[PDB]
Amino acid sequence: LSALNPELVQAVQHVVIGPSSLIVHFNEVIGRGHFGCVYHGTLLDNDGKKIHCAVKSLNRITDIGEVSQFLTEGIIMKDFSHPNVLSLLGICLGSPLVVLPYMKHGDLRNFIRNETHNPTVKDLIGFGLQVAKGMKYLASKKFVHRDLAARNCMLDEKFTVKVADFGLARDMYDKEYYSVHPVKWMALESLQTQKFTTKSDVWSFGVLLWELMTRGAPPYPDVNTFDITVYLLQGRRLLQPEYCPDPLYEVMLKCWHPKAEMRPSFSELVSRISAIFSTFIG
Ligand SMILES: COc1ccc2[nH]ncc2c1
Repeated sequence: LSALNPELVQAVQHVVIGPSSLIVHFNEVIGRGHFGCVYHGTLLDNDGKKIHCAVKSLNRITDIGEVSQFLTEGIIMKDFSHPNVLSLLGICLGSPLVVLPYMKHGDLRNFIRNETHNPTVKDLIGFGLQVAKGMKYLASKKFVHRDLAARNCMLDEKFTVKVADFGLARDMYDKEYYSVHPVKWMALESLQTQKFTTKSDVWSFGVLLWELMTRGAPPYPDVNTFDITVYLLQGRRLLQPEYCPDPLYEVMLKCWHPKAEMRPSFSELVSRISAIFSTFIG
């Protein structure tokens, strides 16, 4: 730690959580290991209010050059705050820690697949609108997500949807095994060139909307990941879900236009989806 550059240490101070402000419960994981080494924790704010948090231990960080790049990503991500985007509460410098808000209802895909939960069509469209608002915020900061899908959004105690799996919250599903070891959400040009843009996140958002309206059905279940490019080049697309309003399906189809410039912006998506949501009684 003494080997850290002083001007970088000064710059990261506003992101750094002192060890006396955080109680990490390394004896209890969140989501029974289905998110890697993410632990329950308690963060104390300046007023002494207890904040339930999710603590990720970054064990892949060894050298001081990796620590320094981690400090920078902490600095950049601390400026990303929106009601529909998972915020960074801070970082702690054992392995460096990432401190995130605790999400009571886990990932959005599991939530909508859960037989015990009964979201209405209106609630589902509401989740999509919240995702569009979070992406509208990321796009406005020129941040390209690259892995937008229902499994990568979370729900808090108030059922507020948060776009996750980016910045320091990335590799959300990276699990470590003892002996073992997103093409169906990707825009056609991303499958062809391996390049990602905000217009390719729009494509992914269209797929996420389809997941919401089918209550978490897997897209293209009968198509091999290799065969997806040819399938899309033939002009085939995901079909309209049973309980999906026609104007909402039109919005999905616009997201999958082969010309990236022809797809709506997240701003237009927020506009169009908010108008659709407002037609519903609740
Ligand atoms: C970065 O991975 C996670 C995983 C589960 C989580 N629950 N609440 C926050 C949170 C973050």
